[PDB]
Amino acid sequence: VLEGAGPGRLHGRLGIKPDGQPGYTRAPSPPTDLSMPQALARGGGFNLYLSDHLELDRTAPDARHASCRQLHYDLSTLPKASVIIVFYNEPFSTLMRSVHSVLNGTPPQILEELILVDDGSTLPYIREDGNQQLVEYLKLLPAKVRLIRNEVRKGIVGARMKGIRASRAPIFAILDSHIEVSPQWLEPLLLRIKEDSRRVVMPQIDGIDAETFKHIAGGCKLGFLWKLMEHSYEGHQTARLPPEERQPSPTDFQTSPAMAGGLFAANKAFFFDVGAYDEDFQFWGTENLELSFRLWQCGGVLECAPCSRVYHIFRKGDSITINKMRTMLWMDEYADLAWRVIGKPRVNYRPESLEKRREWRKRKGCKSFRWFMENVFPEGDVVTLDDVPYLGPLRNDKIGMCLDNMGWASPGHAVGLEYCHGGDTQTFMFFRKVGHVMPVNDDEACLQPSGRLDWCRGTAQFWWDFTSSGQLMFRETKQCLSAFGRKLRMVECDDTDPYQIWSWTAYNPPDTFTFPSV
Ligand SMILES: [Mn+2]
Ligand SMILES: [Mn+2]
Ligand SMILES: [Mn+2]
Repeated sequence: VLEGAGPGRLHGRLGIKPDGQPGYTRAPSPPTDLSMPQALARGGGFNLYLSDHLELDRTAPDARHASCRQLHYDLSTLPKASVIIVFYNEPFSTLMRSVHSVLNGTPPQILEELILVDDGSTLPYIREDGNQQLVEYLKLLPAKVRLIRNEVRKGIVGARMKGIRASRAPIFAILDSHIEVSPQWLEPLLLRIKEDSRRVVMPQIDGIDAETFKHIAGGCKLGFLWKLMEHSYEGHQTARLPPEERQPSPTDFQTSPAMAGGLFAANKAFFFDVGAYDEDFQFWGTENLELSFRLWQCGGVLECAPCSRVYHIFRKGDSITINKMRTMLWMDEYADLAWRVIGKPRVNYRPESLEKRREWRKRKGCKSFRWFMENVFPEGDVVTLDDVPYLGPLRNDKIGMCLDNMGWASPGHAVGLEYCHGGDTQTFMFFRKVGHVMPVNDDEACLQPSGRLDWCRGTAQFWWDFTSSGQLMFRETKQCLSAFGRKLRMVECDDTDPYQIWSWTAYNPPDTFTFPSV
């Protein structure tokens, strides 16, 4: 703690020079004649004119529910933590305001260090061979602020791993490079991990508008879509939770099948013991789901802490497919579904190093993905593959044509009727738990009686029954879909009408999933 430590400046007055002036020249108010789209382009998604005009010691509103402030933490018994902030070409104002925010709002007793990881930035203000603005300014901050560099941009996993391997505290908390904290953001995480070292605890994320920089209030539980990305519990999925967990208290810690932002705190030893990150994940993407799956299956738990809140400025290669293939290692027989949803790709997912993580999985004794679905994410639409009874073409023999979803990538999300070619654009799947008829390449798109695709919702407005006669019956209206006239229209159900009889391939996937060759 430097000179001037008090409430709102727990590490002292930051960024002040020997003569007493701040070490950072704040910009004047943004021009009155400033076009936002250009300003956002110049700022890489941020309003830099405004950010550069705001103070690094910026007050933020307490986003915590009032009840969170009725809690006490004994800082002498909590374990120290190491805050890690990775950044690639983060502008000075947002990076240092993130640092100031943490230092000002984190007691020195529980903050071992603050590690800034430069993941190969190229801006002149950061470079080793640049103008030295950043390094010079760090000299005006507590010595517990460190800077470490990657000479080449590694990506999410590589840069975080370097920061984690460099942290000395028993707990590390990973943040973003464009954040502001609510008060007492860290104390909840430390207390929860001290009581059980196997818990990875995520703060809840509020928002900072990228144009106005207004502070905005942010759920908790996250599922995943078969496109292999996290997705919040929809209304119909929280309705499947036990009644005690549907509407949880704001102070309650709540479990989550999946992580999103990448902001979390963990016991360093347990993190490495449970696999850390798969350091073959390239650039960015999906490392949060592989972590979430592996964590739960190998003895960990993932929790969200609503009394721990961080503001996040939301913005306005061939590695992405690889990252998904490697994540499918942890999905056992369900990878067949995931693999078909992302287009049956055949990439070089680096099989040699993935065998090693498979051998690691057994040696550790991790549980199965079926166990994960039945015990961690039983509210999902697909808990067993038996929940997807049809996958293939929806074909009307009478006219000799198939349902064509190629238009889901067109403004008019109209489903069509075309000669069958067997490609993915003519392949549909059925989720029986919700009656959804979707194309295999998007489980967020659902067939409507309008003959159009729209965003799936777990309601009666998307429920279809596939009858034993072959009819697609919209349950709400009890009408059936007909291909009469090469047009999609709803009609009275009548199993003698061949224009409303469809064939749909049953989905009987193998007991285990074999990876495609390279
Ligand atoms: Mn971010
Ligand atoms: Mn949704
Ligand atoms: Mn549409």
